[PDB]
Amino acid sequence: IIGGQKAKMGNFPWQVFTNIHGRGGGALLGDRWILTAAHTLYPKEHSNASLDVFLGHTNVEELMKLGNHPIRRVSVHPDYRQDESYNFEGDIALLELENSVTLGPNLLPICLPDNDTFYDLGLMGYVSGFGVMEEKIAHDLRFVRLPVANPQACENWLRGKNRMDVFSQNMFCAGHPSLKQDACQGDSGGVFAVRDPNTDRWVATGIVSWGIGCSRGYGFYTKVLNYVDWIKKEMEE
Amino acid sequence: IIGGQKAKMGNFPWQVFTNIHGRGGGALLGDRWILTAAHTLYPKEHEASLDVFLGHTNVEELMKLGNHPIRRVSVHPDYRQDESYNFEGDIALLELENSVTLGPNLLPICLPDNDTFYDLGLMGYVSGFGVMEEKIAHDLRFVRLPVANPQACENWLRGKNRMDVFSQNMFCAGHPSLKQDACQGDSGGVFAVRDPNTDRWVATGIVSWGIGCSRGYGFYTKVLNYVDWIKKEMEE
Amino acid sequence: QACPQPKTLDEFTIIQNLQPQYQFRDYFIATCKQGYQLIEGNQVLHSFTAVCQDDGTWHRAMPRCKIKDCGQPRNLPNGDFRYTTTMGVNTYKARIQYYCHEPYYKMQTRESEQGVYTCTAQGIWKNEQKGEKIPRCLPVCGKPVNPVEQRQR
Amino acid sequence: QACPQPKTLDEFTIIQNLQPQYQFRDYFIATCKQGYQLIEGNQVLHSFTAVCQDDGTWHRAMPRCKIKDCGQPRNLPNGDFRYTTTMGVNTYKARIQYYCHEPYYKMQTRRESEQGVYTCTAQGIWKNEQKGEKIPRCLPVCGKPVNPVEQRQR
Repeated sequence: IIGGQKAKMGNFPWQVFTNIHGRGGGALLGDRWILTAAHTLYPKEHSNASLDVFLGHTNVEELMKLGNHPIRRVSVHPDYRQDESYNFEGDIALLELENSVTLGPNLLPICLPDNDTFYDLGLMGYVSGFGVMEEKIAHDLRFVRLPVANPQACENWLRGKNRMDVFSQNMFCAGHPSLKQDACQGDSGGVFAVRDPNTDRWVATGIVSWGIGCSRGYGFYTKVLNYVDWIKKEMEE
Repeated sequence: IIGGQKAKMGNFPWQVFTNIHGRGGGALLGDRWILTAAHTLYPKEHEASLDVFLGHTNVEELMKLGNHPIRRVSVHPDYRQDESYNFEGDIALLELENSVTLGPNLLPICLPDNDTFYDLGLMGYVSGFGVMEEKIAHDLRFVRLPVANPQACENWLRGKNRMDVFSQNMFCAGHPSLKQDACQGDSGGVFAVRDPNTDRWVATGIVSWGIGCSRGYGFYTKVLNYVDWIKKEMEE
Repeated sequence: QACPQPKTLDEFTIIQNLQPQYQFRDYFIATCKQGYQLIEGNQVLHSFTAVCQDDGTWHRAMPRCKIKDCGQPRNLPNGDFRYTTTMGVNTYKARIQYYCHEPYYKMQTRESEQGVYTCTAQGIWKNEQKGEKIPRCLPVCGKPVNPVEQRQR
Repeated sequence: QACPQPKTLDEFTIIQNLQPQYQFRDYFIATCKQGYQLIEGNQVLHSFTAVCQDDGTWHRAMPRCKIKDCGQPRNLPNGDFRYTTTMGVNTYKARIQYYCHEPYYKMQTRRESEQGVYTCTAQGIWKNEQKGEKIPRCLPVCGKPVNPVEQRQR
């Protein structure tokens, strides 16, 4: 996370730390499911990978001490394409814990979204993560607060750069080329989190998915709302 | 039982002893149901606990084994207590509060699945703790009786000017020249046929009614025609 | 010869159809009042019959009816229970109320209030609505206890 | 600021992705081979992570891996079991065969009779290849008296 601040204990109690092919993030759903990005498990470019998953603290060293949480199962969404370099369609996956976690003040799941107003122009949301800072590595969770961006303007920007990346209705974009705040390497798989103004319930509206570089652009996120049925169907127990 | 013999332990392991409005019988189904006659629970005259004993041939030893509490009763909807010459639907089902443990002296009888169990001249057994020709019985007895021609049974009643109901849901066994019959205390026990094709024992009937006891035709609730009802009541 | 008149030992034993005389081959059944069970030594009985033997003696000695005990209530994952009734007493008519570890879990629902379980005549814990099956506590999502922004009166 | 190379205390302990060097903030995970569970003291663990601290010391002492135990097989109402394997041993790969009290009870069926075989599996519970964890069912047999009045003979 660039241009962010240190998270305090209890701020983002759903946040997950993974170390599969490198650092990444996720969000607790229920007491035994982790939502994240599929590219975190099946990377684009490319050593052989363990499902390492730590929960329940903001300090990377304390998270590790609390112990790994073994993954019983993985579901990658059928539309994801590992081999296509500029197409993050369906960049969403689901990890099932072998054992459910006990909930508390520092460990609580995030809700899923139920309507399209979570994606309105200028709605502010939060991205927390253990990813890289502008000039150094992060040893604690950090976060930024970013506006949902006009997807027409995001298109304009990709086009000005002559990029042919898939930018679909199952993705949205946040931040702004003028803003320093963004996700970076290690933040992928974390959620873009919106506090419903009418309800005070926190909701995972997106998953940190892709961009061009890090700061000072638009970031792209998997539109969680469009997979809520698929998520619910995999959690069906 | 009149003109029969002492049963041996194990001969009729489904046999049940009731004492509700007097002495009666039943047969075990599965490990927690008892099939019997409605009129055993709801007699014609009368105008009464459910005491049920199982697992032995000697009445004293049946009682020492101990009563089996009854949780639910199902009498067939067609039984009419208050008419007096009408045993239509004389079938009922007791559910035990606790299932019994099966053993050599305690096993259920099967239900019939076709009409050949009622063929003219087919031999079956009726066991019971009922009264004998000249004494009370203190041990299970049995006789072996032939399935009878329903036309002749009708003829015999027509001969006595009797207006009793003899439906398609009943059959008759025994013969007016035979001494062998069920008697007081035998009602609610089964007519049991050993299938010759199978070696399995089947409750084709339930001792229901007659005109006195010896030397006549005995009438039995036709179990085959209530099998669907038995299974439905057995599945709550 | 006749057998002695049957002999109740406590207020909760019932003798069904008590006879004035009892002779050889006769019997009596003993049961209990709602919520009590037959006991003989340290052993619980499903039923009791006594049989008047040929020598004027009952083949078996009258049992007792003791209050039924439902046992320790089943544990509730991510919850607990409190007694509305004497602390620790798991006998007939005892009452507990299950509850979940709020605000982190919430009791699954649908007619409140009913995490309520009384110890019934059958000697098992039961809820009017639910029956023998215990409640279920479920995760509560999106309600952080130390949130970064939150609404305020 | 380095940590000692990780130390395997038995043949059943696996260290996922062992590193040559281990440094502050790094970590390792210990698991066991199929059938064995992590032990520390006399306590079972679901997982094990050891973090390399800033003084050079692992924050946690390597556990052990010992054979899983499916426990006493569950009781079979109106049946029993016998071991095909060492008597009373309920450890990984142990095998029992359930049976019912015949001829009074009969085991419920369908597949078919490699019948009530349950083996103590990698996951530490008793399972049958067809029915899984659920145990068999012994059902009352009807109409087969042991001392019948007539019966067929050869």
